[PDB]
Amino acid sequence: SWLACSHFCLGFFFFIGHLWHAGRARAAAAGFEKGIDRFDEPVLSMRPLD
Amino acid sequence: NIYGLTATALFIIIPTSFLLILYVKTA
Amino acid sequence: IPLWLVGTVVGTLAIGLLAVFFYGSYVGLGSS
Amino acid sequence: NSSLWARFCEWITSTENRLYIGWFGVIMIPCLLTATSVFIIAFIAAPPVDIDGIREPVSGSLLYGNNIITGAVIPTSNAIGLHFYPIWEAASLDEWLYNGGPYQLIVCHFLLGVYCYMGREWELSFRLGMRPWIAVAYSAPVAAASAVFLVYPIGQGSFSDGMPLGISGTFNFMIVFQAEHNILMHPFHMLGVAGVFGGSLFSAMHGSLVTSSLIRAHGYFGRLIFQYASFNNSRSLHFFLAAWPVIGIWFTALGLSTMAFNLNGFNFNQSVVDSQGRVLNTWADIINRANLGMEVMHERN
Amino acid sequence: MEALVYTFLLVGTLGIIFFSIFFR
Amino acid sequence: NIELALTLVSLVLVVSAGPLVVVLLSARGGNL
Amino acid sequence: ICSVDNMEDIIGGHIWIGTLEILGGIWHIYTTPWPWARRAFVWSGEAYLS
Amino acid sequence: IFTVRWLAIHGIAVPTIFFLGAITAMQFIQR
Amino acid sequence: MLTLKIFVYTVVTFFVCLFIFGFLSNDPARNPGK
Amino acid sequence: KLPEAYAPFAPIVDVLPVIPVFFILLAFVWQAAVSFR
Amino acid sequence: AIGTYQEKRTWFDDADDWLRQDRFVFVGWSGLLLFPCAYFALGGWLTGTTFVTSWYTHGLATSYLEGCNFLTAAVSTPANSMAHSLLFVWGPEAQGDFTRWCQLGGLWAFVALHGAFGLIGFMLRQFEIARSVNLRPYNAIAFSAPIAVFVSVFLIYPLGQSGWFFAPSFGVAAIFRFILFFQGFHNWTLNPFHMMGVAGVLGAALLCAIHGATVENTLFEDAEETYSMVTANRFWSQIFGVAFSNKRWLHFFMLLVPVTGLWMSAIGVVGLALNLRAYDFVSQEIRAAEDPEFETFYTKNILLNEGIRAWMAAQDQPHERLVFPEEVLPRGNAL
Amino acid sequence: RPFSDILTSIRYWVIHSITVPALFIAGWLFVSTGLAYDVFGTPRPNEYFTEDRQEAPLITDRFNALEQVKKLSGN
Amino acid sequence: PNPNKQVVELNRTSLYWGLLLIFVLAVLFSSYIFN
Amino acid sequence: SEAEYIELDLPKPLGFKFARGNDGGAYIIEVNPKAGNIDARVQPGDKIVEISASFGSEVWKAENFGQIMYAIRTRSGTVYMKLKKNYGDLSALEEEGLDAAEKQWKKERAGGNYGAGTKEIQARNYVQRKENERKRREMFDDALAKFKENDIQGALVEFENIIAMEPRNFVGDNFSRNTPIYKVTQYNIACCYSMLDQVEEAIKSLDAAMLSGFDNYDQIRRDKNLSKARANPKFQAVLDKYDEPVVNWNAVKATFGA
Ligand code: CLA
Ligand code: CLA
Ligand SMILES: C=Cc1c(C)c2cc3nc(c4c5[nH]c(cc6nc(cc1[nH]2)C(C)=C6CC)c(C)c5C(=O)[C@@H]4C(=O)OC)[C@@H](CCC(=O)OC/C=C(\C)CCC[C@H](C)CCC[C@H](C)CCCC(C)C)[C@@H]3C
Ligand SMILES: CC(C)=CCC/C(C)=C\CC/C(C)=C/CC/C(C)=C/CC/C(C)=C/CC/C(C)=C/CC/C(C)=C/CC/C(C)=C/CC/C(C)=C/CC1=CC(=O)C(C)=C(C)C1=O
Ligand SMILES: CCCCCCCCCCCCCCCC(=O)OC[C@H](COP(=O)(O)OC[C@@H](O)CO)OC(=O)CCCCCCCCCCCCCCC
Ligand code: HEM
Ligand SMILES: CC1=C(/C=C/C(C)=C/C=C/C(C)=C/C=C/C=C(C)/C=C/C=C(C)/C=C/C2=C(C)CCCC2(C)C)C(C)(C)CCC1
Ligand SMILES: CC1=C(/C=C/C(C)=C/C=C/C(C)=C/C=C/C=C(C)/C=C/C=C(C)/C=C/C2=C(C)CCCC2(C)C)C(C)(C)CCC1
Ligand SMILES: CC1=C(/C=C/C(C)=C/C=C/C(C)=C/C=C/C=C(C)/C=C/C=C(C)/C=C/C2=C(C)CCCC2(C)C)C(C)(C)CCC1
Ligand SMILES: [Fe+2]
Repeated sequence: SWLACSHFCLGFFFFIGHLWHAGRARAAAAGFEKGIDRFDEPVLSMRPLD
Repeated sequence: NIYGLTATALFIIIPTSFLLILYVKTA
Repeated sequence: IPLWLVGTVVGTLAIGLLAVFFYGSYVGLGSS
Repeated sequence: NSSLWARFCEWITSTENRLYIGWFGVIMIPCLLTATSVFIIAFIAAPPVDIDGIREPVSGSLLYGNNIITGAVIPTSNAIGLHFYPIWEAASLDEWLYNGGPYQLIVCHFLLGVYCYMGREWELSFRLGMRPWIAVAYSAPVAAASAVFLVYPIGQGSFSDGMPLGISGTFNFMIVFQAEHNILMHPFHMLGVAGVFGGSLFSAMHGSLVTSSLIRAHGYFGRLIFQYASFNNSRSLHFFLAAWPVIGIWFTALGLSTMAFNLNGFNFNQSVVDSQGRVLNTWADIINRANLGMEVMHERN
Repeated sequence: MEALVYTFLLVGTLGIIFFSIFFR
Repeated sequence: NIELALTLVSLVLVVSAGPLVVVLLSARGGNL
Repeated sequence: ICSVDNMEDIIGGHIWIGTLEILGGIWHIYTTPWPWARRAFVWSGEAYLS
Repeated sequence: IFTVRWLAIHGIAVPTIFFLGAITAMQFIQR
Repeated sequence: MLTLKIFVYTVVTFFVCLFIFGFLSNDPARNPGK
Repeated sequence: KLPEAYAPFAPIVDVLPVIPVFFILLAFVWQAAVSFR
Repeated sequence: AIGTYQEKRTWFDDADDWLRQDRFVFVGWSGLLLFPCAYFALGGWLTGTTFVTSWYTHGLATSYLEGCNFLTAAVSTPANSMAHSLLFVWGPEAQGDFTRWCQLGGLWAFVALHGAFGLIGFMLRQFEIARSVNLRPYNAIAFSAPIAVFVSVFLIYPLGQSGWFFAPSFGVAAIFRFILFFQGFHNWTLNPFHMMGVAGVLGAALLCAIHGATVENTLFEDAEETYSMVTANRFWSQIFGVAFSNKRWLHFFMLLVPVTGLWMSAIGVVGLALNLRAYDFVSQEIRAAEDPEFETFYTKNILLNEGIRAWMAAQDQPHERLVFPEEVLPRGNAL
Repeated sequence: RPFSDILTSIRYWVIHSITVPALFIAGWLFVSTGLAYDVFGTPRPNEYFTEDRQEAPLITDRFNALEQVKKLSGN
Repeated sequence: PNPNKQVVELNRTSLYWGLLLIFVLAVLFSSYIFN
Repeated sequence: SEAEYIELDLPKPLGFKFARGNDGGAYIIEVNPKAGNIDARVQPGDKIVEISASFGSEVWKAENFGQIMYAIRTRSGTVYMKLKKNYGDLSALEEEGLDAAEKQWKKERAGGNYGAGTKEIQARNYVQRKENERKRREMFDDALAKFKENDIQGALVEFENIIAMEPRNFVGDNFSRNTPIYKVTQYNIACCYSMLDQVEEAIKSLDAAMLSGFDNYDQIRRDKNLSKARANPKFQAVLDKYDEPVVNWNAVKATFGA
């Protein structure tokens, strides 16, 4: 029980860490880590009708 | 339940009609 | 006295008090 | 991909659609639609299910004398246990429905759908050029859904123990779970209750403070609470809003995952005793008496 | 009957959802 | 009894083994 | 793999994995990722961590 | 010296220290 | 039942292949300005 | 239990496993000494 | 001196000036009601959890002195014999004896009443601070929800019941006991008002998490808004289908969801105060009674509630002096 | 005046070096000597049940409850 | 005349809000009203 | 408000930037700090009216962005550029029409609202980007037609113009992060520079093309137009940098013994 509980908790946390770090890595590769460029945005170049 | 069915129908009808007529007045 | 040292001392005493509380949770009243 | 001069690839990734499909949506939309259709059909009309192999056909379909509150999709039969039970394994469709196969169909498709939903959230975070951690925040409700639908069956060894897809079924699952694992006294569910209550608290405070500030904040909150507000900058305040409920729900989902593997909540029964050894009651053992009632009444046998 | 009125209310809610998300 | 006293002595020595290093660095050398 | 029911299978699988990992190690030491590999992955420290 | 903040801190702390001492004492209580 | 099994397997394989090939189609994340 | 030669050294072992927690707290206290640069 | 139209300085002006000074802690006029009442409520709870016992009220040993920890320590409600007596130290029972007054359970009444007035004082403090810097007091209106919850569950609910005994005692385990008590007796989960309240609370938590995540993710690189409203709007329009096009209405919705949920919960608990509860569906009850084979999750919930009631009333209600023989206690195998 | 200055200064430590331990010891004597039981009415571990009463005490009288609790307890 | 009169404005979003609220309350409370 | 009309001459071209071709003008957005950023006349957005070409005896005076970029990049000597910045020399790289339309959007974004002004600017930007893409495609077709006529000057000028108005912070549907025309135009200018004897600038532009998601390596391997560029070892250097050999044959050769 202890092994299963602890290692499920750790595996779930490390999957969450994968999500966090993979999002941040894609942002850093694409230059979105800082945020949205104030001068122009990808959204401002798209049709207003969502 | 006749009372329950009537109450549910009224609750569906009157507020929906009120909101719709309000929209028709000003959309 | 440095502020960080004060914080370290306060945290250590708090951890000690928590450890004492749990020890009592395992021996004495409330221990079965 | 690459279909008719890559037109399919262009359309899937196209952001001009009213709802962004995305490559994760390629799996979410079919999975979620299948789960939705099967759930609607089963809720509306489905034969009673032996939630346990005692041959007691619990009924959760609306046509079978149920309402929205009581109606549910019954968990899979305890005879099936953790076995994979799609339609093609049952001897007949009637047998499949009688053993609660629609529950596995819905649960599997829905879990895949929510995972691909986190994926779509990342995809449109990247497409619109923003920081992709809305998926991380969404991982909390997804984590809880997996814990109640997948991890708890895994630990208990049967899909009959998963949360029924209903309202009264949800309450029954919660009552059973408190009976068997003392959910209320487990520190992780306590932390999750703290997370949800604090989420509501901070939602109300943020709404009120921003609404009052938008005359067209920091001083008001500073004078109100004696320790003032550390999150003077709005960015830190919003990160706190994101983090508190998210990690609270992460921890309650993890707590449920641990109880799946038989690691119950705090057991303070007979914690305090008399000098002669007589047990002195507390609130813990009154909770225990309640749990005993739930446990004995659960075991229909 | 009772089940039919429940289904009607649910499908009306779903229609409201569809109109809200699509018919802005 | 004596074993508990030895355990407490070891625990306090461990607890000080790190703070001793940080205070020495803060005072001596100044690198920290 | 949680259904292994004899140490024979475990040790055989460990033989296979050891051999495969050795072959992969000499392969990776002497090779650079293919163009599809270079195109399908983010190449940064946080990406590898992810 | 006897400021409002002083009064608040002392009212919150002196009973807090007394209660902490009491709790620690009853940790090592009989039985 | 076997026909249903084959149909569902084909559908799942088709959708997973679409998913994998689609992610392989997306251009790698690059920074235009650096 | 431990071998006889190391029998008197039981108490120190009883505090060995907790030291990683002390390492993370050491990182935190070192940062506090640095004043959270 | 100072006033509307050349009004002579009076004592009230001096008192108001002192109470509203921008010192470390804003006292204000509402402070005179908040600080004593809130301080004494907290102190009473801490003393009750530390020293005072529940042996003579509930037949329980619930305090740190008796051997209970943080979870199981509580300030137990007075005995059912006291009914709705406020249990003053000078009341007809425990006539000035502080020791017996603590033994009577009057410390719970002390904590509850002083906390009610502390909540009133804190709402008044919100109003006073909002007026001080000239802001709409939407935070006080938001706090009206927790005050409603407290008045409904700690004051109105016991007042509608047989006494203070069935109020929620100020403790973690005691609050869990109260929660399971509602489950077993009132079927409080099945109450539509509780359903609306839990929907509101979970929706408020969802709004908190989603708003924080999106504001932190739609932040602008490097007087003006720090996050892109258009980007968040587009993201949620194309992910979920609905998005907030106005920050004002978004934050007002975040305010409104939890407040409405807690207010509906308070209304439901007011209903439960009179045992006016949505316990059962008569149609399903009669269908199950006529058809033994018929069974649903609702009937199972009713059975679990009956089990809770019968197995808990022996110890949870000592005043009733219930002694259920083993043969009559409901059991699953006895169905 | 501010937290950093006041807690950093040695005046606070020296003035509170003889008070905080004094309050801790006051609480310790309050508990160990049994004064807490006497003043707050908490029964001692050896007096939860008396010779007359061998079950959890119950108080029935609403007004005449002082004497009832006196009888139920050791007194 | 009516010096102070204002026609009620109820935009599309408020319409859908009200309709959703009414229908949600209906689905929630029908199971109890029918009983 | 008279124009400065100053003159600047420097070897090669370093510590300078460029503006878009939407206004049909070239402006120095900024000076890179990695190189000699000292510039009295090119310290801000200067509309360089004339840019003499070192190779050509005559001094060019065209204001087209492609013309000036060709003149500055082809000329390895000092050359000369006539900066016609105004007295204020304000940053007006994005001429556009005016800020009246953007005023409402800025005021609405500062308030954290979407509403209609942001929608109006969204529609304006969408139609502008569509027109920009159409114009880039038309210019690419014209440049290819001139290529069929063997007019390297005009084709290179058109390609430079096309690369000029690259949408800033572009994000395609497939996460391109670059317009599809960008990589093709970069490769085309690379090959044209290569067969016009500008080997070094050809290699730099080929590196830029590869950086912007160019995967047609096999085309680069077999291309007579790039043959001259293959003479310089830096061609193979950049090819290795962006296309490394899959198997290190030298490594196995070295380890074949000891
Ligand atoms: C943890 C160890 C590890 C890691 C991180 C990598 C990482 C990498 N390898 Mg290496 N490799 C390894 C072990 C590892 N390898 C071993 C042990 C072998 C020996 C077989 C190889 C042999 C090998 C070759 C021959 C090649 C690589 C390549 C690559 C790169 C491309 C991505 C990839 O592997 O495909 C990611 C995965 C896929 C594309 C599909 C997986 C297909 C498998 C067989 C499906 C199996 C599914 C299974 C039945 C169910 C799993 C259940 C559960 C785990 C989900 C990447 C740098 C390629 C490269 O770039 O060249 C250097 C390449 O050509 N690797
Ligand atoms: C200032 C804040 C404040 C507030 C709002 C309260 C409020 C309360 N306290 Mg708390 N209390 C406070 C401060 C406060 N207290 C302080 C500072 C102490 C420490 C001494 C206490 C100690 C304390 C104890 C020990 C107890 C309470 C209790 C109570 C409750 C009942 C009090 C009551 O009705 O009699 C007081 C009410 C009045 C005096 C009425 C006020 C109206 C006017 C001013 C009086 C009449 C004047 C008039 C001109 C003369 C008429 C003459 C006529 C007879 C002919 C109530 C909730 C009791 C309770 O309910 O606990 C369970 C209780 O047991 N309090
Ligand atoms: C259990 C959940 C819960 C707790 C603990 C809580 C607590 C708090 N919320 C406050 C605020 C708020 N609450 C708000 C919305 C919400 N708050 C919610 C739920 C909670 N709110 C929910 C669900 C909402 C959504 C509507 C708003 C909008 C505000 C504020 O403006 C305010 C704030 O600034 O937030 C930080 C503070 C009240 C000021 C104070 O110190 O009291 C002063 C009065 C006192 C102390 C007297 C009352 C004493 C009571 C009766 C308890 C006495 C007994 C013990 C102390 C407690 C016993 C505990 C045991 C049961 C374990 C306090 C930190
Ligand atoms: C056969 C079938 C179909 C089965 C039926 C299924 C069945 C059994 C159950 C369904 C029955 C049913 C509906 C029951 C529930 C009834 C129930 C109790 C309802 C509660 C009713 C009620 C009035 C309660 C009062 C409390 C209340 C008001 C709660 C409201 C809850 C609520 C809607 C919460 C918000 C939810 C939500 C998803 C919000 C997301 C909004 C969003 C996208 C914002 C994100 C966002 C963030 C930003 O930061 C910015 C900047 C922007 C721009 C932005 O967008
Ligand atoms: C006498 C016979 C007739 C009697 C009729 C009595 C009833 C009439 C009123 C009917 C109700 C109308 C409500 C309009 C509703 C409406 O239009 O609101 C609109 C309003 C916001 O107003 P705005 O800021 O958009 O105002 C702009 C103006 O131009 C118009 O308001 O919302 C509120 O202020 C209060 C919150 C209500 C909206 C939130 C409700 C909660 C969410 C829904 C809960 C279910 C969702 C699922 C949860 C799980
Ligand atoms: C009867 C008990 C106590 C007495 C008589 C007392 C007395 C004092 C005195 C004389 C000062 C100096 C204030 C000044 O110089 O302006 C002071 C300040 C202070 N003491 Fe106490 N002290 C007591 C208990 C405590 C305890 C137990 C704590 C902490 C646990 C504490 C924390 C503080 C703090 C934070 C201050 C700073 C107040 C300020 O700066 O305004 N005191 N106290
Ligand atoms: C085996 C061995 C040993 C040892 C070893 C080791 C490895 C040690 C380590 C040690 C360590 C490693 C230690 C540490 C310590 C630490 C501490 C003691 C800490 C504390 C902290 C604190 C107290 C904090 C606080 C805080 C924070 C967290 C931050 C912020 C602020 C505050 C204040 C809150 C011996 C000698 C026995 C023997 C021989 C050999
Ligand atoms: C020892 C053992 C054994 C065996 C073992 C084995 C046999 C193993 C194998 C293993 C393996 C064989 C593994 C594999 C894995 C794989 C994976 C893990 C994959 C992944 C993938 C991914 C992740 C992808 C991604 C992607 C794609 C799809 C493309 C696009 C892009 C991306 C990147 C997104 C036995 C039982 C005998 C005994 C006991 C144990
Ligand atoms: C006159 C009067 C009164 C009053 C009283 C009072 C006012 C009291 C107060 C009291 C108080 C005022 C108390 C306090 C206490 C406190 C405590 C008991 C605390 C504890 C704490 C803790 C246990 C902590 C912990 C922790 C941890 C370990 C984790 C980390 C952090 C922290 C630190 C949080 C009486 C009832 C006599 C009678 C009637 C009237
Ligand atoms: Fe906000």
